[PDB]
Amino acid sequence: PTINQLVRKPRQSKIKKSDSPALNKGFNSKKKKFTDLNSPQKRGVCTRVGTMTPKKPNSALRKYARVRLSNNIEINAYIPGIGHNLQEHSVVLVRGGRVKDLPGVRYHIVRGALDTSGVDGRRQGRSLYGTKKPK
Amino acid sequence: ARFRGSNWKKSRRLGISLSGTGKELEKRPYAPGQHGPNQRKKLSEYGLQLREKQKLRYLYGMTERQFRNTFDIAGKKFGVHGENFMILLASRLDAVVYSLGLARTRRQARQLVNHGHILVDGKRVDIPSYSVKPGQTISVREKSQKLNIIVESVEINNFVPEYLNFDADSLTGTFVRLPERSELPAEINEQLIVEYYSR
Amino acid sequence: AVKIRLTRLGSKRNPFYRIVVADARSPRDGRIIEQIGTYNPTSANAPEIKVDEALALKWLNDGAKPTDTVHNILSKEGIMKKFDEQK
Amino acid sequence: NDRKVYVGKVVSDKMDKTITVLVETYKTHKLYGKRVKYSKKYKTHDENNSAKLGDIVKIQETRPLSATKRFRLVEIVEES
RNA sequence: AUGGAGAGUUUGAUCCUGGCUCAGGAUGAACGCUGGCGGCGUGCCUAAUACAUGCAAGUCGAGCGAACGGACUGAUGUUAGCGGCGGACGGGUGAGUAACACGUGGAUAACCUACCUAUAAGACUGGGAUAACUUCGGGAAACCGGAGCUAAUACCGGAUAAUAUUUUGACGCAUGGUUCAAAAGUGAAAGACGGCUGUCACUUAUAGAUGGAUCCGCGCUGCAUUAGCUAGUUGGUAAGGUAACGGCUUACCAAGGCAACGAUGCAUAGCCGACCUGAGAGGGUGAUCGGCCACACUGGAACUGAGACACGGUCCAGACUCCUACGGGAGGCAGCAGUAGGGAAUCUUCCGCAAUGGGCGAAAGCCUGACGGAGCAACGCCGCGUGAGUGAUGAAGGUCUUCGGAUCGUAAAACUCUGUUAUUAGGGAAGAACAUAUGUGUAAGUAACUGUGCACAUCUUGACGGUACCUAAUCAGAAAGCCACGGCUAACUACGUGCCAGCAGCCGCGGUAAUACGUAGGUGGCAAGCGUUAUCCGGAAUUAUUGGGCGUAAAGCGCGCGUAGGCGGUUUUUUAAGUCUGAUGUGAAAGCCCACGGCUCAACCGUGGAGGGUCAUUGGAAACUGGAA
Repeated sequence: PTINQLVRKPRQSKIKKSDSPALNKGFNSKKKKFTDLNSPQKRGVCTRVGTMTPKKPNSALRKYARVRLSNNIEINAYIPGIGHNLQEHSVVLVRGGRVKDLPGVRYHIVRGALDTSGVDGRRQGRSLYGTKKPK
Repeated sequence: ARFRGSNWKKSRRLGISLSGTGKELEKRPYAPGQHGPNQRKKLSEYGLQLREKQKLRYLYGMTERQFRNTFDIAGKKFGVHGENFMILLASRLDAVVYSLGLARTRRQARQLVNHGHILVDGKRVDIPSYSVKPGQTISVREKSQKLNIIVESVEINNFVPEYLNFDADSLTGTFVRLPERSELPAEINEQLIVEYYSR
Repeated sequence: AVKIRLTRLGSKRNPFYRIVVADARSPRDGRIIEQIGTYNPTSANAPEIKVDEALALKWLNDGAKPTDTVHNILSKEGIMKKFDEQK
Repeated sequence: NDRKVYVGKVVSDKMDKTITVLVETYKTHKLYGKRVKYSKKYKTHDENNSAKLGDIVKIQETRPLSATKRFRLVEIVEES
């Protein structure tokens, strides 16, 4: 635009909508209010453990878990790895990162953490997927 | 010593002889590993920039984030960024000791500086990364002046670069001059590491 | 009241001090009025001290009161002597 | 010392011993650099209210008079 | 000159447009796997949630009365108390606050200021009490109330005293100013000394310094799907009271005042120096350090005081928690540790006043969870390690194999070699300058002396701490892991599975011959760290001022008339608001950059510059923009 049009109407940049919104909100049990926190991870309770069919191009039974976080927020989280020991009423640690196939899963359950075991036979890539150094 | 590894496999993956002056790239001048003997593919721009950086880094035994830190100091000085970078590497105490001729290689000279056999300006300097300035004195510790390893290499060193005055008697050095690009290793393209860090 | 005192400017076990005219209520390393000089007690042998003369005698005439060791520092430059001469 | 002086235009004389003086000045835009005209209204004291709406007058600051006035009328130069 | 890199992805194929994603740098980070050391830092970002228990503000017996108590008349203590000063500092937190709160620049001829300094004038004369103590009662504590005594630098009354107030004459609007010549009325202390005086208590005036207070220009979040806001509101006239101006408050007048240049309202937020990112322009942020502000369980109020409407002060209300003989009482960690709770997440219920700073004291000294140090945490930055020289890129073993070999690989034994580290066994800093006391002179004032200021040299002391650090022996021994390897993007093979199990940032892979899944070898990138997640800048010219566009990709209102605003033909004269060029003042310090010096280097520290403003005052220029003719 012209300089005068810019002076009257300064340029407005676009706002950035962030992924993993449920990690950006805290809770205050005393005031019954939601806060803004920007947490790396959040801890929740598994209210449902099951398996989800993936998007159309792919075909594989993917394990997931419905997790109610520390907030009053109920999200769906992926379970990386082969074997998992999670049933209902399991405390998990949930990080960011979505699954492309699974529609409605925007988070990942951290393996090898509070009440979540690692992958039994993992030998290369043990930082991810939990599990300690064999021998 | 940080690397503490195979100095042949590195010089075989790289294109230069690092330490040894040819003894490493004689029978197998190709890359190490299972796929080493077979033919080599072409290298992209990034592969060539990274290769030359690894050439100079493994030549001096320094690690990253200290190679990079030294590179950052070089840009501050006047002149060509690449030239002052290699000048600063040639001014390291562990490198000056080897180029003086006190040791027979780079790694051994580091252990001579590290274990405190040097006594720069008559004072114990056991830091391999000490930056030697022109007009100093790189001597040898009195109790270490009867070291067989030191005297085994004091005579076979022969050529000493013009920016270093070496006394065979009393086991002393001087660092008379700032090294020029001529005296520096000629197998390293300085303009290719400058471009690597600008990526 | 107004005090001529030392402000710590050193790291762990390596203290450096500035000779500073400051209010007594102000924090040690906080608000000040004027910087007068420096005091390094960990230098080679003798503690190297640097003091200005015009401002130091200006604040002393205005009623600034040196602490116990600023008195020593002002004495090693004869500042307290010349302050005494002008009765 | 010196108290600041402004020259503006009388835009209100509906109150006794008080006039409103419009001191228009210029403020450049931080980003685009264009000078934009902006105006500021000053409430000034004049015991003998000889200023009438439309006069350019001379204004000088003073101690607080009333809740808003901080200026006095120094000189009236226009007639309108 | 010191500074600017792209790549993948729409199609049968292409060029555009356009979005998405990745490669970089960061953090008070958390999580996963690992983990040797040191030096500098950093460490409840959430519940301004609730707090068990210890400490965080006392000092002066040279101000003075003790039942005082008590060496030996009784040194010394403060048992307890009156009195003075301090408790308004220091420390903590960011709830509230969109405001002259904060930054910058000014103004106050509308202002207060204890201690400190200097100059003067003084400090006269009397009186009555009361703490403490004794003895009676109450009450379950907490405490409370009677009588009888006793001091003070405690209190009160007179004397005298200013530039204090009233009336008098001799500028920048409210004026300021210092002479005059009258009236009223405003004080005080003693203590410990020496031969009348010294010191440090006092009172009154001045100034200075310091610390506060108020006002103003400019700057300083989002929302217009928040458009009309206010009625002490806005101005005036009186009165009051405030350190002081002022609707600050109250009466009476008038109807005023602010607002598309965003009144008001809503939501959010402590502000700044500064930090991160960027080539820059900019964008994001307001941990640690420093300046300002506000707050102290929530909410009102005043007292004392120079200064508070007061974190470890008072009164009241409220919500909690505790005691009670039920009438009544006590409490406030957002001080330092520490506990419970919330959370992904953030530490010892430590030592010392040895240094610096602060309060009180003549000082010795006392207090100081300020501070100086230790404990824990790879949380970060920096530095050093975990070995080196020769040595067959052949052992034996893995993995492939074209069965010939190849690769791990000079890697290993193998000999020599060192002790950075580690162990033990001896030395062992700096930080220390003092204050006081002691002597010695000098200066001022002295009748003189004591005493004070100054000058010198003596004596003293360290938490850290037997800790840095050094020196001897001894050993390669006790010290590497993490992630990747389809392309972006450095690193490929075999086996297992067979659109399953699973991987994935995107393109996507996996359906019996996956360099994309799991494992094994090898490789590569880093390394006491390595990856993942969370958030910001970049790349993004993807808000384009620098630096984009609107025929068909998104975009010209359906078209006029027009108001504010924005812009505006040529010449001359003038002005100087912009513009340009100087000079002053300031833009604190700490930060960034440059240089230099000290830690063995570095991190770090300290010095000196530089830089930083729509800044204020004041000259100069007059082409352009602006004003006038």
